[PDB]
Amino acid sequence: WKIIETFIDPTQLPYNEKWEFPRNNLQFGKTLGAGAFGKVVEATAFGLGKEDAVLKVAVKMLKSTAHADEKEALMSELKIMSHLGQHENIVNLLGACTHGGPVLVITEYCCYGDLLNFLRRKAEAMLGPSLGRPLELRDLLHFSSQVAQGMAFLASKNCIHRDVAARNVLLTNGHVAKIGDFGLARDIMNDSNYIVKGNARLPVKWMAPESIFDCVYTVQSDVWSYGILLWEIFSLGLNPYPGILVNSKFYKLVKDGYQMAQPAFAPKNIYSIMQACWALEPTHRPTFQQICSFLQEQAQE
Ligand SMILES: COc1cc(C2CN(C(=O)c3cc(COC[C@@H](O)CO)ccn3)C2)ccc1OCc1ccc(C2CC2)cc1
Ligand SMILES: [Mg+2]
Ligand SMILES: [Mg+2]
Repeated sequence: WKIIETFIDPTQLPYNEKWEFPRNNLQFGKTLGAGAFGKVVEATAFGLGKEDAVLKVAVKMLKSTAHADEKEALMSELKIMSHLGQHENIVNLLGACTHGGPVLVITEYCCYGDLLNFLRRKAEAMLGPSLGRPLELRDLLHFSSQVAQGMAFLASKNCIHRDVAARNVLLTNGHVAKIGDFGLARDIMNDSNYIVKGNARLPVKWMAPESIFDCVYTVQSDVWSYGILLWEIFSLGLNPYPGILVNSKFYKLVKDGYQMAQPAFAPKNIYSIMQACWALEPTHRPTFQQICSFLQEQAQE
């Protein structure tokens, strides 16, 4: 992710101690996710926030394999979450522990986990009787609308996400979707969705051609990625470009205008908005506000 002012150096942002929470008032539980150098662990926080709440939270932290560069990355994430401010459809910051030990970033806990796994498990549950309630089209529209609203919020704050994907969306109480980024708490090195391109491990099947070829990241490239996310939703969590190897031919195909076919559960106008997100000319793609407008109408019927 990057925020525009040229981009802002997140290392230079301020940490405001309004967020500080005593680490001794966390009681940790199970690990929710881990990468090479970082992890997210559930905890109970005692006396968190204005209301001195006692609640289940998620805590992002470094593993013993981390060094100073990963400390700095986690601090950058903390500062950017504080800078962007709060929204219903993002993963919100609740606190941090920066004094007296390793940096802990306390966020909302989202009881249904990531959207991709949720859709995959739900599909299996829905096939189970032949082989709570089932998903309906309206649910898929609500998830889509919710992520779009989170993205419109981020875009309104000059934030470019750069890893929009169902795997970075969580579902909380009421199955409300929230966009975030697992970041260091994701094991990208062993994840088939991140491909070696140069020095970096990149989610190439989600990426706009201008991001792949010219390393340009804009809000318009996030819209491309959102189109791919829509395809994930309306396929109930198929892998994009299924069965296709990422090589120079895939790279050329997408630059030449190849698009995935309509997923099984997309109405025609949802497939059309996917296609619109995949316009080769970035300025021809919809904005997140246009997507929100459209999806709010579709979801409220
Ligand atoms: C996904 O992103 C984040 C996640 C987090 C953590 C991970 N959490 C969870 O709540 C959670 C819950 C479950 C439960 O699963 C139970 C099921 O398996 C049972 O069926 C599984 C995995 N994770 C929040 C923090 C910051 C996160 O991102 C912070 C962030 C927010 C905005 C930005 C913008 C782009 C700059 C960057 C980073
Ligand atoms: Mg009180
Ligand atoms: Mg208090």
